[PDB]
Amino acid sequence: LTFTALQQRLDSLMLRDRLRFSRRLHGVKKVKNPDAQQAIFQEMAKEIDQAAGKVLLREAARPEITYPDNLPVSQKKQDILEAIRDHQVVIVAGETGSGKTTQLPKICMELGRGIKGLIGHTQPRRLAARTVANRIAEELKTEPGGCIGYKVRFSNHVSDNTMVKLMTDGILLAEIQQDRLLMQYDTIIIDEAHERSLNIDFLLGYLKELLPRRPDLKIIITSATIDPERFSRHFNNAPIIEVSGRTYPVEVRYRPITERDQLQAIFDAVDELSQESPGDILIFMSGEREIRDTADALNKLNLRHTEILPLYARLSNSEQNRVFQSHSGRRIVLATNVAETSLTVPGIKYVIDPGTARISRYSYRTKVQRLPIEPISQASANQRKGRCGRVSEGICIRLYSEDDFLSRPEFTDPEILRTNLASVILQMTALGLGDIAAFPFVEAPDKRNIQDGVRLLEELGAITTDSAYKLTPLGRQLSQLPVDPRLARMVLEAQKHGCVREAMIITSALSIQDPRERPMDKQQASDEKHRRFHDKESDFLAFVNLWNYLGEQQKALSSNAFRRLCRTDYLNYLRVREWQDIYTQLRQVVKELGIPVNSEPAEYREIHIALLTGL
Amino acid sequence: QQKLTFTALQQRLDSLMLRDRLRFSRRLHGVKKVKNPDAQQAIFQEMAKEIDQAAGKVLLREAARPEITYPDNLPVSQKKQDILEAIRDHQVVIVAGETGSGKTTQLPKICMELGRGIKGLIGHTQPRRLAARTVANRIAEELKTEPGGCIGYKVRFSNHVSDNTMVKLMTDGILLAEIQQDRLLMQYDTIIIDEAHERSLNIDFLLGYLKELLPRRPDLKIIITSATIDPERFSRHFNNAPIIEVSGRTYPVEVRYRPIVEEADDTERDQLQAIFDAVDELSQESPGDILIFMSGEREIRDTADALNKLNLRHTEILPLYARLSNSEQNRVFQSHSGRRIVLATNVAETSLTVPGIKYVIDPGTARISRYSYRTKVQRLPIEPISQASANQRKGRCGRVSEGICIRLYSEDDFLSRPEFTDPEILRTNLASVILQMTALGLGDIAAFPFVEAPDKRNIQDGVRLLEELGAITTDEQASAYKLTPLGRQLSQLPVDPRLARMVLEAQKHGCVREAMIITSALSIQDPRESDFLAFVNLWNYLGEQQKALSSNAFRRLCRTDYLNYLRVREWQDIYTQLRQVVKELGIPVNSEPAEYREIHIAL
DNA sequence: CCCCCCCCCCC
DNA sequence: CCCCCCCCCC
Ligand SMILES: Nc1ncnc2c1ncn2[C@@H]1O[C@H](COP(=O)(O)OP(=O)(O)O)[C@@H](O)[C@H]1O
Ligand SMILES: Nc1ncnc2c1ncn2[C@@H]1O[C@H](COP(=O)(O)OP(=O)(O)O)[C@@H](O)[C@H]1O
Ligand SMILES: [Mg+2]
Ligand SMILES: [Mg+2]
Repeated sequence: LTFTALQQRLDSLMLRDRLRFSRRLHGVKKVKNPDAQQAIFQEMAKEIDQAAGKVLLREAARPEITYPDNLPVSQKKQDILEAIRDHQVVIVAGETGSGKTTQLPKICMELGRGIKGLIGHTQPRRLAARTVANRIAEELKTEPGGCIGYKVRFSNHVSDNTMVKLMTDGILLAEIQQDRLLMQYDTIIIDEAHERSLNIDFLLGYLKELLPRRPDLKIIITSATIDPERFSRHFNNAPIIEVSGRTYPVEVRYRPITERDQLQAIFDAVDELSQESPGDILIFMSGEREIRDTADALNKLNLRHTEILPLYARLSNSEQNRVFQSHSGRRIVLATNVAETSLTVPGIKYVIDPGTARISRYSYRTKVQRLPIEPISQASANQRKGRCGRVSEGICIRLYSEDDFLSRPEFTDPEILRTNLASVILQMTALGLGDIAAFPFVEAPDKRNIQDGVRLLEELGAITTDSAYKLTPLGRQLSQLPVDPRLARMVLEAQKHGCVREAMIITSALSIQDPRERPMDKQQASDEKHRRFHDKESDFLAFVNLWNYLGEQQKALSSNAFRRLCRTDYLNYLRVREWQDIYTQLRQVVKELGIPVNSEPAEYREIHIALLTGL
Repeated sequence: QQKLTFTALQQRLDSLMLRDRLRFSRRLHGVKKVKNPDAQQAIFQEMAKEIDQAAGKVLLREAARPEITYPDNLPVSQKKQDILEAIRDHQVVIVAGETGSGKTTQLPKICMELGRGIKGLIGHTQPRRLAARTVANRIAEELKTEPGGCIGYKVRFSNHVSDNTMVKLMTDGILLAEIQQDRLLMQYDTIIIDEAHERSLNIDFLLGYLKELLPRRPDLKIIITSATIDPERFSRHFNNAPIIEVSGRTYPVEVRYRPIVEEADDTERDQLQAIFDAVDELSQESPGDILIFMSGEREIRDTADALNKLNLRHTEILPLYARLSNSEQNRVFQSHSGRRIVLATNVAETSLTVPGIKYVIDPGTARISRYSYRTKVQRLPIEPISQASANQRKGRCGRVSEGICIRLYSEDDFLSRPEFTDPEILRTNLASVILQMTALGLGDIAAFPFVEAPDKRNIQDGVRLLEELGAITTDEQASAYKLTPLGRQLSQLPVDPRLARMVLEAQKHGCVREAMIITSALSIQDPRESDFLAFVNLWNYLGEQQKALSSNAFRRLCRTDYLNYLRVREWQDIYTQLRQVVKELGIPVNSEPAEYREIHIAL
């Protein structure tokens, strides 16, 4: 055998099984003569035979590929297939429900990819990674973990036959450290890319950097039809395949805006839509507790021939399946913005859009990364509207004016432009992504804030530069707390004083806009109402007192009597619920990390010492 | 800033986790070979900063150490100081006691109270992944902590751990898989081998490797936890390690022998009527729940169906299935008004603690893996349990006095049984054993420190079959056997090696369904290559007729035929468990029957 | 200027 | 014949 017969048979082997051999033959031409590297040429070919056997095993295990006929991606798959075949990067943009997420991996398989390497397929959320993987496996009549596997936090079903591997973008970023060239994959699908989270942008930057060193790798950026040109120019003017099928125009009804109920507008819209022809209603909510209160309210009403279905992140597998079951009458679906573009709620014809969303945004006033509930962008509101366009005569009720909509900015800020650089640097450092200033971002953060973010991380003990940024074990712990680094540092210090509960209450409060209102009209009853929670020692302790006051009285009152209590005590109902959501999410993360949380409230003595760590 | 030395830096390694201490120690050993003292100093100055960094991981873990409490009612809780002192002062301890003592849930706490679990993890093995997850959830609950925190678990497909995990529940197979990336098991300062009396290949492999390992791991402590079945064998293995017997008071159980009268003349009705007669006999006794042992889940379903047709007064029939919901999985520990009859397999013999059981009914059988020399196949027959097992089943109604275990066989039948179950190592074909050791890197089978070595006359035969199948290959000086890609795929199939090769070959041709049909039929006794087609066609016919008529009407069909419904049921049972294993390995199975003679080329 | 591998493996 | 240190690499 010659050097060419062994080099060219590697192109049949797996990607990982071609690296250890192709640059392995170069060692054979080095020790300075043959007749010992002519018998090694014969014996390393035995290993090349056994390698190609696993390729044939994977081929023998590939299922027959089928597609639902009713999906635009199914109908248009030939154009998509030729675009993927002929370009290293393709932007696939299409209306929600076109079949991008469930059919794109199949098209990659039909094209022959996924044998010599895996087709990695990222999602923003673990629930979507798992749910998508079950669905494709089922469409192909396979078991999850066979041809279609998945890898999320706490759950990893990827066998030796797996060709498509669903995962969260977070999961894919964490694998770079161990596999700098991502050699496990021949194809990578970045899905829901229009969310422009830090994770997505981290992947888009890293992949663009990686491409020159991976001529065999193919990239498919999959997203809603929202300024996809930006993805295109980033990947050196990669083609954009717009895969939207037929969509019908949607009627937009504007329903803008002392004892009026907070949810009264939603009740009105619900009753109005109930008078329309059959079709389910999708209601966009700002969070889980808002969805809970709204489901409880709508049930109290006993809407005739109407069933209420709240989409919680904590929904069991039994509940998630009822979303796609046939149902008798009219169904009202309550969801956060996950069903905006990511989820595909079936049977939807009418939408109620309060117009707000929880979004991560750094406050220069408070010096804190926060989660303001602010009006959504036009592009975001148009996605919510678009969910009615699957059929004709869809109705979208917007709980705001037309002037308001026209005024709102066109697009949503990508997370990279609304996050303090300390958080960004910490994640990059934790992921081994390199120096923030040389990273090929799609859109770069403000370079003038890099030094401030580096100093903060040092002052917090998160990194070691006294050049060569390294995480400290404390820093590794901060990077896993999804709140502002300064606030998270305080939480980590509270565990040494047995007041993590209070640290999380205070952190939660500081991560939102002040729930204590003070309108122009009264300006005195609001002040006297909130003075019931002043603490002589610190402004922060007022939040703990207000927190304990709120907890006791959601127990003494019903869900409806509570909302009256909020406007009775000049408290923002939505912000209170958000305060409760964030604390719950934070408490679950903290406890999963083994950080001790005090059961009984720790007195205001040890809370002082722990507070004086942040700044 | 100032001069550092080997002595100073080495003294700081002891503030570190054993992993870090080992690494830095070997890094310092290298610096002893550096001829340039300036270079040594520079390395020291750098290494000292990293030691400072690494020592912080210990402080974070200490900050997460939970407060330890013990249920007052448990014998292990009541003897915790004696247990704690034995663990402290010995490198290996054998903790043996009746089921329900609190060995599984309280031992990991005891190690944490000793101070272990910080510089290394307390690994805790189980034979079943469900047990590993369930125990970790339980201890975490008892400690008022979230699973994945200080108490975590790692099983196939589900890893709930964190940087602060101190106790790590896992299957013994998970621990064995970790050996080839950590030969010293430096992740752990403590390893608890639970249910050790089951004497599976996995357990014996761990006991063998642990015994080899201990001289290289003076900072490691081992706790062998088992039922009270010949624990002196474990003691002798680990150089006469002390045995701490943690049972509470012993409450003798009354044994009634009720050999099955062949009154109906039907083997399946005759057994059901024996269970009915046992249930009657027991309901004439003081209040108490009944635990009926079964050999499979198909048997549980049929027997539970039968007992319900009886219209029993104020009695609930609770079947225990492996795939039970976490809702139905909870009710077994909850209060009930009347009498409850619980049907379970031998998972309820020693591993599980079904509460409130005063009476036991024991048919005396279980599925056991045993290599048949006649057929040259590793079979999974139902066979009479050992005396040790039947006493374990009897023990499960001895929580208080006046327990009654009814044995559906005679005393002579009981005495004819062997004193102990054969350990798996002594009833498994050597080809499977050698394959499994080679996949794990456990070394030559003739030098492995087995608790009980297999008969070495079979070793060369096993190597031959594994060479013929293409699972292994010998190399440079015929000193170590090495695995091939095919053999690794064979390592993952819990069936006979020759049958396993067939399953993989069926994957090429889309007839893994048929390969499983043949495989499960060969691992049992028939209800009756051209012979294998009879297996498939019988299977297909039975499946169709099973969906055609009711469950009751289907039993009438088997008896109006030269077919035994019991063997049919065990065939379907084995197949189902086989299909579950195949699916978890990502091997595709055809839905429709493979077309004719598509299997010929696969045999 | 320290640590470890193959028949994809480590101090 | 083939690679590595922030526990990495043909
Ligand atoms: N798990 C599921 N069960 C039933 N139907 C589903 C499931 N997932 C997706 N679908 C349906 O398949 C269609 C395609 O959805 P998807 O592939 O997510 O499209 P896109 O990613 O373009 O929004 C949708 O209309 C949806 O209703
Ligand atoms: N999952 C569980 N739910 C509720 N109680 C349990 C659970 N597991 C164990 N227990 C209680 O703890 C006791 C101790 O059981 P265990 O620690 O498994 O003892 P052993 O391992 O010695 O059989 C049991 O008898 C039971 O009362
Ligand atoms: Mg999608
Ligand atoms: Mg136990």
